[PDB]
Amino acid sequence: DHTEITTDSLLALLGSEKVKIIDVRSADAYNGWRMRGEVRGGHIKGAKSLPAKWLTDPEWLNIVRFKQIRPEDAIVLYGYTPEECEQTATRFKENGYNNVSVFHRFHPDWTGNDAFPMDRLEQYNRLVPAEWVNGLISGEEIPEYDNDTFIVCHAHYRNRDAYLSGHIPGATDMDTLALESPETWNRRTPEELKKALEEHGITASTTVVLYGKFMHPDNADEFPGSAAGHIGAIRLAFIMMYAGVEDVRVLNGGYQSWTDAGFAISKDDVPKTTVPEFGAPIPSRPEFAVDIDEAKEMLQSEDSDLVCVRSYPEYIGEVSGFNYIKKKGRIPGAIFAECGSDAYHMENYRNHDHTTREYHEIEDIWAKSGIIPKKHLAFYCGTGWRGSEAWFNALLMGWPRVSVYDGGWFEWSNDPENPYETGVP
Ligand SMILES: */[SH]=c1/[nH]cc(C[C@@H](C(=O)O)[N+](C)(C)C)[nH]1
Ligand SMILES: [Br-]
Ligand SMILES: [Cl-]
Ligand SMILES: [Mg+2]
Repeated sequence: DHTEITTDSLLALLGSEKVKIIDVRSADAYNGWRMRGEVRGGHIKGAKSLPAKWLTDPEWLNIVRFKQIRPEDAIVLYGYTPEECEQTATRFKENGYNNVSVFHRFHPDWTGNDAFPMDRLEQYNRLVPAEWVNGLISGEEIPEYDNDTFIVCHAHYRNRDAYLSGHIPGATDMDTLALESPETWNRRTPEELKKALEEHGITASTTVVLYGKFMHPDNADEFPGSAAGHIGAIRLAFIMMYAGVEDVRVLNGGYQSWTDAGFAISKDDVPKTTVPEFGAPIPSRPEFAVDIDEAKEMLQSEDSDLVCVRSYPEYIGEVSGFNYIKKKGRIPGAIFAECGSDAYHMENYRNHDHTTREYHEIEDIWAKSGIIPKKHLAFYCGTGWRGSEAWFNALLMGWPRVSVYDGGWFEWSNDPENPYETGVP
C-alpha cells in the first residue's frame, strides 16, 4: 500500500534524475507564498508542481505525462501534511506508477531548518493568490503588503458584461482601451495614461491588484479578446508598471481562482473614485517597452534577441491570428516561443486553471532556444497582449533586462518595407 521516505533519504536524492519530487500544494505556495505561516516559503529544490486540486481534471493523466513523469520514475510526493498527498498517491498507483513514496516532514521540518535547500519564484509577491486578495479587501492583516490605499481592477476589452456578470466585491472595471490606443494597439501617450489612471483612482503609491475572466474565446467571434480577460489583465499590468504604478499585483489564475476558493462575488456596478494627481512622472520605467526602431536594433545585436510569442499557425503564415490583420508571416530573426493554440490562449504558459505554468518548465523551454536572462529580451506577439504575459513571467523570475515590443506583428506588417518570412522553417 504505502511507503515513506525520511528527511535523511530525501536529502541525498535531490540531484537524482530517476526521482521526481512532486509538490501537491497550491501553485501559489509553490512559488513562495507562506500560506500556513511557515518561516520559509517555496518548494524543495528540484520539485515539480502538481497541485492536488487538479485531481478533478479529467486530463490529469495527460498533465502528468506532459510533465515527463514516467511510470518507471520514483515518485516522491509531499505537501503541508502527508494526508494531502494520499489521494494523489492512490491516483498514481492505479495508473501503473508502482514506485510511489510520500515525504512526511516538509512542514515544519524542511521549511524550519535552513540546512535543507529550498527554491522560490524571486518576485512571487507580485503573483498573489485568492486568499491574499480576500484578506486585503476584508481589512485583515496579510503578508507581502504594507500600504494604505489599494484598488482591485477587473480587466476586459469592450465587454463590460465580463465585469457585471460577476466580480470581486469592491472591484471596479477597466476597459483595456483606457490604456492602449485602438489605432496602434500600443500603450497610450503619457498624458492619456496619466488622465486615465486618475479617473480610475490610481496613484503611483496605490497598490493595484489586477485580474480578468476567462470566458472561452472563439475565433469565430467579432471580438474574441473580449473573452480573454486575464490576458488583458496582465497586459494592463505591464502598462501600469511602465507608467509608474510602483506596486502592481496580478491574481494568479484570474476570476477562476476567486470562485475556486469559494469566496463571495458581487454583481454591483461599483463607481470609480477619482484622484486629483498621479504623483509621478510617466513613464517611470520606460525600459519595459521597446518600439520598432529599437526592436530592429535588437535583432542585429549580439546582446539582444526578440522573442515571438505567437502560435504555430501564425508563425508559418497559415493564419494571421486576427480578423483585422490580413498579412500573414513572421518577423525574421526572432526566437519562436509558442504561446499555444491561437492568439487568445496561452496553453504553453498556463495550467488548466489559468494559473502561470511551473516557471522551471518555462525556463527550461526558453533555455533550449537560447532565451536566457543574460540577454536583453523583448517579447512580442500580435499586438502586445500575449507578449506582456511572457514578459510578466520573466519579470517574476527576476530577469534583469526584459521588455515588450509593443508594436508586434501588427505594427511590423503594416509597413510594406519591412521583411517577413513564411512557411515551415
Ligand atoms: S497579442 C494579441 N492577442 C490578443 C490581443 C488583444 C487584441 C484582440 O482582441 O485582437 N486587441 C485587444 C484588439 C489589441 N492581442
Ligand atoms: Br484569459
Ligand atoms: Cl512574428
Ligand atoms: Mg501594441
